[PDB]
Amino acid sequence: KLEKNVGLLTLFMILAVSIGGLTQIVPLFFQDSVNEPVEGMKPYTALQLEGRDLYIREGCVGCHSQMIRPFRAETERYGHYSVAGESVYDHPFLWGSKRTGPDLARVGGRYSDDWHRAHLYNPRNVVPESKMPSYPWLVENTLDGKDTAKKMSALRMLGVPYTEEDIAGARDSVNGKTEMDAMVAYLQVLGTALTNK
Amino acid sequence: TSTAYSYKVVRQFAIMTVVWGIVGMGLGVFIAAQLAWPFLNFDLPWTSFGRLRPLHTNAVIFAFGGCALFATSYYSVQRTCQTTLFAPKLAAFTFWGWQLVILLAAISLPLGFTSSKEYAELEWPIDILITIVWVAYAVVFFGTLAKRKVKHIYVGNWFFGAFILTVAILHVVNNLEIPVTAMKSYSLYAGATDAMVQWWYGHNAVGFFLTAGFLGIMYYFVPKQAERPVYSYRLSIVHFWALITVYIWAGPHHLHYTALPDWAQSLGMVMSLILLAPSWGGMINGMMTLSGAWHKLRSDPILRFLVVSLAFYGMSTFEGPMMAIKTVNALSHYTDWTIGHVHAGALGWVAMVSIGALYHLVPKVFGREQMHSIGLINTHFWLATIGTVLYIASMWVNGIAQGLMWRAINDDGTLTYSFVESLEASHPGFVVRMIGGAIFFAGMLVMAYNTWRTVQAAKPAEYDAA
Amino acid sequence: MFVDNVVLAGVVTVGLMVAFLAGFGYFIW
Amino acid sequence: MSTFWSGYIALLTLGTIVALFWLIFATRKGESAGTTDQTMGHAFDGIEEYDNPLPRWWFLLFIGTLVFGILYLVLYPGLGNWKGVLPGYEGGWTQEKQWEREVAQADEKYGPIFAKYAAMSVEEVAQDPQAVKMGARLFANYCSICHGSDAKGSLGFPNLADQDWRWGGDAASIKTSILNGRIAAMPAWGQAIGEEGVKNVAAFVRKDLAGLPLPEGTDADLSAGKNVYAQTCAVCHGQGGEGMAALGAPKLNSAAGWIYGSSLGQLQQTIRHGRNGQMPAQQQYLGDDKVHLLAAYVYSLSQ
Ligand code: HEC
Ligand code: HEC
Ligand code: HEC
Ligand code: HEM
Ligand code: HEM
Ligand SMILES: [Ca+2]
Ligand SMILES: [Ca+2]
Ligand SMILES: [Cu+2]
Repeated sequence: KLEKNVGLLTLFMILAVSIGGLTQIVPLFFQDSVNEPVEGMKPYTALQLEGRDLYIREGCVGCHSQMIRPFRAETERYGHYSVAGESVYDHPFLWGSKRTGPDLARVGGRYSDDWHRAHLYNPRNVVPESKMPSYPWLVENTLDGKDTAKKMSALRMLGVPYTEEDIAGARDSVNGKTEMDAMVAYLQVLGTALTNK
Repeated sequence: TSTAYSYKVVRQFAIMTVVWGIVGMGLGVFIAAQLAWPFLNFDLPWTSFGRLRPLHTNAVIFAFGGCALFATSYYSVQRTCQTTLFAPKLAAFTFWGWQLVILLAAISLPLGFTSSKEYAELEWPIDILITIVWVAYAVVFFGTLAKRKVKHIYVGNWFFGAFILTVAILHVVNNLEIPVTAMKSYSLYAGATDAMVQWWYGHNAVGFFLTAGFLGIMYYFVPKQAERPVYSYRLSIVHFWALITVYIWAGPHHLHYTALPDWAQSLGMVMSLILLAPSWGGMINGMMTLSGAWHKLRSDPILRFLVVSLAFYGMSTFEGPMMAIKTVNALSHYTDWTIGHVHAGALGWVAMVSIGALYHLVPKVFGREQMHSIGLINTHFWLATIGTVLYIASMWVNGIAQGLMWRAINDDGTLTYSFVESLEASHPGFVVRMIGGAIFFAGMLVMAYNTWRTVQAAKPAEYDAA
Repeated sequence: MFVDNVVLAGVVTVGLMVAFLAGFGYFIW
Repeated sequence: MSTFWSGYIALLTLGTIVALFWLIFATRKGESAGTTDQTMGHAFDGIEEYDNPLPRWWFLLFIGTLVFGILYLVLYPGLGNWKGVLPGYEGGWTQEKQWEREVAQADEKYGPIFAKYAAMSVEEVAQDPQAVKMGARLFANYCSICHGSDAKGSLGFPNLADQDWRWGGDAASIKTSILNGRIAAMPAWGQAIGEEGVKNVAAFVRKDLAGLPLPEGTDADLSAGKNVYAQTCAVCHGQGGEGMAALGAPKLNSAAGWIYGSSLGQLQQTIRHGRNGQMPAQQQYLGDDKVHLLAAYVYSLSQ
């Protein structure tokens, strides 16, 4: 019966519920294709890394995917379909689940820094029918680069091959730059790794 | 002595369930309005959509749904096995603890501290707090089971119990993260692996937090309100174990045609499709229970809530498997359709069933024979139903429109529509959804008023003893 | 409108949801 | 995937399916096969449970789903490293493989149209309406966001519909602009020229070159402005402000084609701190064919 047995029910629950996790997550740890970086690719630069964390804090993922599906129309619209190797150093991954705005997996060098600045400052100003929020504070805020060193150390600990050269003076790579500078820096590297390898 | 049920914690969690319901769904309406009229972002970092969205998410799932789950489980388990809650103070801890969690979310998320992982957005210290509170909750519940009176354990508690354990595992695994500073951590995982851990967690979140746990709710309140016996106990077994095991696999249906390997994607689709059966075993067991007593539906609006709740549950546990088919997801993914599915389940199943459950239990727990006004339970029912349907409809329209327009190719192979054209196409949808959600929210206000009126009546309210 | 395999799959899925809901809905009357 | 992992995945997936079948049947043994209405004797609170049979249809559905799942797995990748046996994809089926077919099929279908156009001169392509419409379709997807949906631009971004061209408006120039991109360089004169110097050339360019009136009471030395212009500006913009397409220096004898505004103040800012407009290269994103059609389209716009 095992209806009357609290520990037996508990045990078979924890057992039954585990199989899918063990069978789907675990083998991925050891699969090469999803752990191999694109050959050309480097880790995010201090400024790019800082800007990615800005992208994270602002909730960008919430309207913007970074994952191009292997369909002809998505290929035509955005570029080469995303590859596992592109997101190998992404702690945490920022594939989307919604596209309120377009996919950003390859905003690459599709736009000028100047455009990105104007548009982030006021999307409606450049794209009148945008539903994107204005992000002007990015201009008013300055990175001090205090924690960049720590961040990169942590990511290296997590596998990202940051050099000692990278961590040393990751601060002065960032200090004095504006948050907008960092966001733009991040956006301009997206998907570039693949198309110049 | 002490052979009087501990109704204190249930009382607190009930009231707070209505409160966070209001706050969360309010947030929902607001960000919907932001999607319609971006000026409502107010050029402020803490009120912009990107930051408020996960607040809506967490408030509505973990605060609203969460508190619903606490109140319901603490009431239900106690009666369904006939003893006072194990370690009642520890239950009180789980209350104030959970409240502290929600408040920490409310402060931290608009402040910008987010993991960026969906339904796991709170940073590591809050994840530690959550883990602690949850462990305590587990101890209270499974303890209450362990000191029951009857030999058998009601299936409602199979679902509750399961939900508790697997949510704990889920939460701990998916929030493994190196702390960098006070409110900033990096995920243990990256890329495809992180995606898979994320949606194993993500789906099994609605799978056990919003499905299993609420199936527990259904299994107590549907038979208790209808005063009919539960149909098909065998089904309870099958549908429970099959659901509990198959649902975990459903992770990859989120990551269809992504960088996630094909094999995993497929495993997810196949098992998502298998999942159709158990899921429906739930609504069958719920509805066929009402057979004969359907005349009560015109009589009792609480029962209305529970039943219609099951309707939407089945509908979304059908829609889900369908959208878990790669070719369908090929269109659905990234579109408002996902959101439509979401709120079909969210408003129509979770919200409805927890509403009904509260309308049932709140009088009881407040030493009172019934709600203040049954009429307002009916008007609530209609507001909430109309709202849900409007929401669903607008999101199907928008979603199909989007998928279609995005992939629309001309006779010469070129893309038919700019993304901005699709965006513009979606605005009517955004507004209709804003109104539907608004209406549902209004219903929640009606509930708040009603509940309040009944809450007024007795300061000593310890009725029920058995 | 533009019609593809995928668009058709989506449309009949939504239609099936309308059918399931309609059937259930009138089934409750 | 190492074989060990492939095996591990398959064995667990199959074991779970087998287990599922075992479960449905084992649950099914003493089946009334009828609504029955019996109840079991233990009460939870109010609630009691009928010992009822699984609905035959629900049973059927469940089984059918598992069968479909086995069929899918056999047809498609999923268990381990097992490759799909599905017909028509050699060596099995993968999303990437599927993608290659859709593109290849598309290339076979549409390739001639592109090919047909490629032989034709850019000026020839503009003549064909069919081509223009195709080009426009391309324009909206890739070019609209900067240059406007009407191709008439905005502040910072050229109006491609008008008759004013910064880098030249011949086919070859336009195509070059799109293909290789363009970066302009107005240097900054603030420090070099002095603030008063800035005010003066600004006034001169606005009034004397561009034929725009000056704001009431703005005593700028227009003579100074003129001299400054001749000394420095005329080198790139030409004297009299014809402008030089070679440098992408726009004409200054008409505000019509100006992308940074025409107000005295805006002119002052342009002059004081310079400008560096960028037209991103499309050679990489769109390729020669698309770019060719787009050059045709933009060319067509102005006639
Ligand atoms: C949802 C409420 C929005 C949030 C939050 C963000 N974006 Fe967005 N973005 C949105 C829309 C509706 C559009 C299309 C119209 C437009 O403004 O272009 C966009 C577009 C972008 C683009 C241009 C992408 C392209 O055309 O290829 C970029 C580079 C982009 N968005 C950046 C961005 C960042 C850094 C933001 C997070 C703070 C972000 N967006 C948030 C709607 C939404
Ligand atoms: C925004 C991020 C850019 C995109 C995308 C496109 N264009 Fe553009 N273009 C842009 C600027 C800022 C300028 C001015 C450059 C300068 O001198 O400051 C331009 C210019 C052109 C020109 C030349 C116009 C002239 O007067 O000679 C052409 C022919 C051109 N642009 C057309 C074009 C097309 C077909 C592209 C879409 C893929 C397109 N542009 C995109 C801004 C940007
Ligand atoms: C040398 C080449 C330089 C010099 C010495 C000057 N200019 Fe001019 N200018 C130049 C380019 C390549 C461009 C295009 C800039 C861009 O599109 O990003 C310009 C543009 C201007 C404008 C703006 C026209 C518009 O609004 O679109 C003005 C007002 C301007 N330039 C005037 C100007 C004057 C007064 C200066 C002489 C000291 C002058 N320029 C010098 C190229 C160059
Ligand atoms: C058998 C049951 C179910 C299955 C197989 C299923 C499947 C799916 C699928 C295929 C998606 C689309 C994912 C994407 O394309 O991005 C999705 C999204 C979602 N569904 Fe369900 N669904 C089921 C039941 C439910 C129920 C009852 C709810 C009630 C709340 C629910 C809540 C959600 C949520 C919150 C998302 C969004 C996840 C995200 O943000 O990407 N699901 N589900
Ligand atoms: C009552 C009125 C509600 C309104 C108006 C509303 C509105 C919204 C809006 C506008 C979004 C973002 C849509 C987008 O990005 O396209 C959203 C997301 C979401 N809402 Fe609500 N909501 C409401 C209630 C609820 C409830 C009760 C739940 C209960 C679980 C819920 C769960 C969610 C979830 C899980 C998401 C994320 C979907 C995803 O990530 O794909 N909502 N809601
Ligand atoms: Ca989502
Ligand atoms: Ca978390
Ligand atoms: Cu899911």
